[PDB]
Order: sequence, then structure tokens, then C-alpha cells
Amino acid sequence: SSCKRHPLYVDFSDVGWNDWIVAPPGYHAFYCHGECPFPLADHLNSTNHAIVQTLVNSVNSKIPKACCVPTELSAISMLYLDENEKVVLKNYQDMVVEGCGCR
Amino acid sequence: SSCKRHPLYVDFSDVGWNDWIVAPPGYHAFYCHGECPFPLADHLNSTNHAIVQTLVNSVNSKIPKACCVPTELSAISMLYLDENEKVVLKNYQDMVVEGCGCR
Amino acid sequence: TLPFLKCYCSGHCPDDAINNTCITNGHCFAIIEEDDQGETTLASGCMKYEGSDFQCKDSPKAQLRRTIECCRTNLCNQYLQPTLPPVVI
Amino acid sequence: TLPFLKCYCSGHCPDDAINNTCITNGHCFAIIEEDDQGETTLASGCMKYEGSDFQCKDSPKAQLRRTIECCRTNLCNQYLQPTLPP
Repeated sequence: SSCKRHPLYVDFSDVGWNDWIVAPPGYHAFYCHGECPFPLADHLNSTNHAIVQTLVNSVNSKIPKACCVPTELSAISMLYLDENEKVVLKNYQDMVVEGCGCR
Repeated sequence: SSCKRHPLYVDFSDVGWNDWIVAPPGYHAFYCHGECPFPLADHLNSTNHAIVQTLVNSVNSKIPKACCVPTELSAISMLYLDENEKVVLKNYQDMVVEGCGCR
Repeated sequence: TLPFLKCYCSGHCPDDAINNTCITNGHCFAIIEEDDQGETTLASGCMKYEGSDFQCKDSPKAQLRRTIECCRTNLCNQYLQPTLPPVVI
Repeated sequence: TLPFLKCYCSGHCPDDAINNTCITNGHCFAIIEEDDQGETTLASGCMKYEGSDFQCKDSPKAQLRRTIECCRTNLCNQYLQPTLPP
């Protein structure tokens, strides 16, 4: 199926980070996956380069297709245990997929 | 072989666009390809999300790896023929890969 | 520029299309294509304005037979059914 | 922030590394990794600062046994030989 956003919840206990991330317990990160077909439709937010590469791949299949990746990301705040036992608040950019496209 | 830029010259004759694009005859577009391994090294200019996704993939491979895509692009100008056969100069953004990274 | 055009979509619908339409600032398209195995399908959707000249023109050197057609009144792709490029002989 | 740190690299070298070194604003690392057959490899390089806490910490739930170690003085990682988790 075509490039789209898929669910992915990162639970910190599950990945073994609950000893240094004190909050939150996890978050919805999502991920992008799927085909970048010809033509690239409006919702795929493609670059000119991805459009050209898509066309080239149609002529010469040795050139790969464009890839489905995050095209908009948002941040989350986390409380972590620092190299000293200190609890500190940090804004982490680019943690959550808000939209996917072909690049 | 990890994520990096690869050569790709787009020759308009070879894609069959000799009749609508009057200049240039082609250009170096490049493309991005290759693995996004753990850990993601400095030159891969990864986002937090790609780093987290990479770690999740290492925990359960049902979550895919991050993808090697353009992270910086540049523009080219082109002269073309429109509906009535007149020559317009147009700047096309995002046509040339200047750098690749894992996203 | 804001999307101003409404199109039919099929096979290329965005994840939040409604009763089979999408909006765009570019063009509506319909495409007929024949795959690896000789199976032909028809699909349609919205194409954003940036890079639309490349996609509406397409390459005549594509390995597989396909014809895309674009148009720019609302829903103009509704009953658009292109014709495949002749089998090269 | 500008890169201020020079590191050894092997297996993770940037396309334009010089004499097997790289620069970064983050950390030097070395990593040992065991594939499914019991064979190990050693690699090293530069890691940018953003996201480096995730990568230096790693997940102890990784399916393959591996150990990454990071440090923050010039070249520190050159002779770094981390060991698989026991």
C-alpha cells in the first residue's frame, strides 16, 4: 500500500529506558511506510526531486523509488535522570510524526 | 553500505523531454541510498525520531529502519515551451540533492 | 497557495477523503496503467501544483504502458478514462 | 553548535573523512556487535549531539548483543574496545 503514517507507541519500560526517563511512561511516535507510486498525489507532499526520481525509476528501474518518510514532526517534553541523579526537564524536538510523504 | 549520495544525471533526451524543455539538455540530480544502521553517525544528520525508530527496529524488526533521503536540496533554472510554444524561464526548487540523511 | 479545486479520487485517495473526493491547488488526474503481467487498472486523484508539469507530461520512455491525463475544473476527472499508448511493434 | 571534537572512525566514516578521523559537536563512540553466528565486529565514529542520549544509552532489549560507548575528549574512542553485555 501507498506511503502513509502508521501507529507506533514507544513504551519506555518495554525498550528498557524507564531507569533514566522518569516521565512520560511512553508516547505515540508513529512511523511512515509504504510505496511512492507514479504519480505522487497531493497528500504525499513530494519535492520536485522526488517527482523526477519517480519518473526516472519508471524509465530505468536501477534508480530507486522515492522513500516514504516523516515530512512534519512535533516535539515532546520529557523528565530524565541526568549523569548525576538530577531530575531535569527537556524539550525533545522532532519526536512525533505528524505527516508522511515521498522524498 | 550506509546512506549516502549517489550520482544521477538526468538527460532530457533519455526521458523523452527534448521537445518541451529547451534548456538545459540535462542536469546532475543525484539520489540518496543506503542503510541507516545503529548507531546513526554524525554525517547522517538524523532526527530524534529516526534515532528512536532505529532503536525500536533493533528491539523488534517489525518496525522498519529509517530511510536514506535528501536532507538538503538546491534549485535549477530551466527554459521551456508552454501550451502555445513560447519560451518561459522558470526556477525549479528542490531539484538537486546536496546532502542525504536518515529520516 | 490554498487548495481551490475538488477532484474525484480512486486508488490515490488521501487518508481523510470523503465520499470519494480530495482537494488540491494543482490538478485532478486520471491514469490508466498496465502492470508487469498485462493487467490494466484505472486510478484517479489530486496532484499538487508544484512538480505537476513533470507528472502531467509523464515520460514516453516509461517501461510500462500508461497514460495520465490532468484537468483543472472541479471533479473533471470523474468519468475520465484515458487510452493506453499503442503496443510498440 | 559547531563541531569541536575530533574522533577516530572505522566502518562509520563520513564520505570525506581524512586519515580515518571525523568531527562532531556530540561524542566519539566505539561499538562491538555480535551477529547471529557468534562473530563480532568493532566499529567507531562520530555521533552528533542531538539524540545522542538515546544512542549512547542504547536499548538493553536489542535483539542482537552489542555495546556502544561514548566519550568527549579528542580521539578518546581510537583504542576504545567495549565488550558485549555478559
